[PDB]
Amino acid sequence: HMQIIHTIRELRTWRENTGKVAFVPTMGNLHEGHLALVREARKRADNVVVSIFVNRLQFGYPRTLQQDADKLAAEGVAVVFAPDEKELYPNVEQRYNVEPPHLQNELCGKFRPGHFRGVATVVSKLFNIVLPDVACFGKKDYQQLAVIKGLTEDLNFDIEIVPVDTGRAADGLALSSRNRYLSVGERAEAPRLYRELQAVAESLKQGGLDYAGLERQAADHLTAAGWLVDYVEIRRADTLEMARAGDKKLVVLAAARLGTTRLIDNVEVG
Amino acid sequence: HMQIIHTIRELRTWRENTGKVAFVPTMGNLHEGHLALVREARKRADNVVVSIFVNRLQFGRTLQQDADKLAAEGVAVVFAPDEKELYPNVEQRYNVEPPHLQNELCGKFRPGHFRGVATVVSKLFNIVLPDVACFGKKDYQQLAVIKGLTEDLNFDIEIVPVDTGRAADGLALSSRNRYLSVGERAEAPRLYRELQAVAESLKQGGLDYAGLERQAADHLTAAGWLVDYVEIRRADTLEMARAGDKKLVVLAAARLGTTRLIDNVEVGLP
Ligand SMILES: Nc1ncnc2c1ncn2[C@@H]1O[C@H](COP(=O)(O)OP(=O)(O)NP(=O)(O)O)[C@@H](O)[C@H]1O
Ligand SMILES: Nc1ncnc2c1ncn2[C@@H]1O[C@H](COP(=O)(O)OP(=O)(O)NP(=O)(O)O)[C@@H](O)[C@H]1O
Repeated sequence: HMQIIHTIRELRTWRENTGKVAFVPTMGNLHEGHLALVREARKRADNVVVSIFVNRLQFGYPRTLQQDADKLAAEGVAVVFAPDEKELYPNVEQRYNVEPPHLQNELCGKFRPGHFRGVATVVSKLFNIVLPDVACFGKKDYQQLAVIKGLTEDLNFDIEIVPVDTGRAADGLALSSRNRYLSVGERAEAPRLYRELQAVAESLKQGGLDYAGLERQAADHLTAAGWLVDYVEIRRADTLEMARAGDKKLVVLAAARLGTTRLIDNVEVG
Repeated sequence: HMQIIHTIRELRTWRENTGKVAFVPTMGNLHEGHLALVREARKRADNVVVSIFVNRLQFGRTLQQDADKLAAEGVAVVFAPDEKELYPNVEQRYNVEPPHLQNELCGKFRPGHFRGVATVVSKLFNIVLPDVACFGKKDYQQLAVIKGLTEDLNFDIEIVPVDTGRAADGLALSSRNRYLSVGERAEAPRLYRELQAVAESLKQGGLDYAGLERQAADHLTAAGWLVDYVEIRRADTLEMARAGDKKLVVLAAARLGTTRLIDNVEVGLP
């Protein structure tokens, strides 16, 4: 049933003659958050391609290839595309890169320079390899989602980009591999991130207009509780353009560290 | 027979049922040099698309007269979108960023041009989804930029270079030629003549590359030209040339009055 394909030539050979394709790009180490992407994908096309590739160009990491394909076989995945580095980067350098706008240096990008350029570039390469009709990305990595929506529009990729809802724990914590780094005490404290975002969201829903004050209060509550806050920001939904007074479709985003571990989350408000 | 299509949506609808597509992107004002491209494309696919498009992101005759020259050549589609069709927000947020080549040779005198070319060609590639794309060797640096992005971004497109069509006096055909004065047009073939003389020195074992570049520039300057550059580079990649090299290209750009002219000669040493 399911095929494991490692070369661009074999992937293209398989994809021709096939109809609609839904595509889920990942870096492996698959968990429940990823399966949400896969399940939504399978609701949109009979042929689901999942890519597993770790990208030297977006790092600042485990493999477990055998376990990954087993989790996906159960979910009706047609093809797992897992090329090696040289397959995608046959020369050392990547000479032609997809260059994001200034968004790449904001929010998470301020402490991950080059990261979103690397994401945009490898996703463009993957789009040109798989030629998908639909591609699923999770709302938890909102800035990544905006960059991928932006490159899709600006480069005329004929691909429907499908945001997939953030899976959360029972206590509200957004599911992420990063959670495994948290000590027992930190994991009990970790749900405060989502709680503060929701409180910002309620203030906005209740006519609150002081964006900067709301961000600071959320940051102050996190800091006082032991977090090291990277940012809390209110921006326009989908595009992450600056939030303007009177905007009705907004998103609150935050990134903050408990010890050595950085957590991110966000809440959309309408 | 031949269609003029102005929207991305109608181009995609026409292309969906068609098999192999060969693509010739242009800025219009067509002349016999462009027809050379069209003839090569027509040798490689039953369906030839010619695009006519200009924009303030890469500039760094009427459409009907252009379409008449192409109907005679077996062109299936003339794709002529307006600026807003391809750049609906005016600003291009996500650009295909070339390496340092984009600032060498002509890019030294055309800031932003090769970024804009690389970007608009990627967009047209994602719109037309061609199997074959033809480009002229007269714009040698452009050809290398397009081969580089095709490889680095895994566009599944065969890039076919086409030899420079010339006037009887050797002058490389170009839309810019119509702006030349009477005297300037009579002087313009000296550019190609000096490039051939440089190529002749190289075929005869000449190793003083820097001296050859200077002599041609000085002679063109002495003849009334304003020389941007004369350079000996490695063929195809345009890497800097080294003394033993056997596959070389001599490139020049120079101005007669208001009109900037470029040309090149490839050399293959035994
Ligand atoms: N809680 C979540 N809900 C839905 N999708 C998620 C969630 N967490 C992560 N993702 C998806 O994870 C993809 C990124 O791949 P990958 O980095 O392999 O997973 P990850 O958990 O986000 N890594 P990280 O969170 O940075 O440790 C994104 O495109 C999202 O679609
Ligand atoms: N004389 C020529 N011989 C072969 N190909 C050519 C020639 N002139 C242009 N082309 C190619 O035609 C395509 C479209 O080039 P384009 O810029 O539209 O024409 P152009 O003559 O260079 N106009 P301009 O540079 O503004 O004077 C490119 O792939 C060029 O390399």
